[PDB]
Amino acid sequence: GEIIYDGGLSSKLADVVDKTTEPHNADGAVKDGRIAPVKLDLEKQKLDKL
Amino acid sequence: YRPRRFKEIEHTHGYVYRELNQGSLLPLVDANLKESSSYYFKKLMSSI
Amino acid sequence: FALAQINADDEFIGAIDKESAEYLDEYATLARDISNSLTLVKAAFGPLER
Repeated sequence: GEIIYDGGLSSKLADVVDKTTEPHNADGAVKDGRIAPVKLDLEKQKLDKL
Repeated sequence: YRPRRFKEIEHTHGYVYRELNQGSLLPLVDANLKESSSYYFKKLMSSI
Repeated sequence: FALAQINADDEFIGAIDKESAEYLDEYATLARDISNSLTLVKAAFGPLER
């Protein structure tokens, strides 16, 4: 007989990244208007500029 | 704030070496700082 | 009479001064080094005589 349903494109709820990501704000449907997170080189095992 | 998670193997069989001694700055500053203050100030103004 | 205008807008990210934050953090490393060095000398060289 004629084929009515033979599957199709399947929508996925989630996109799970497999790579470690740097901290970030919202950039999709929600756009964070605040300043992006500040990166600080805080903990140093050896003195650099002191 | 919370720390970012590591790999799966590092969270099951993971070990780290750490030391908890914070230390103190008292030995360096427990002195007559009258003579050395002028030299320290010059470095201080040069930082910015 | 000849006062110079001082601006630090580029130094501040929002309300955070990165350079001052990292410079102050280096005193923690020095504090750890001072304690470690004093303890090692006391262990290696005991009571001192002249």
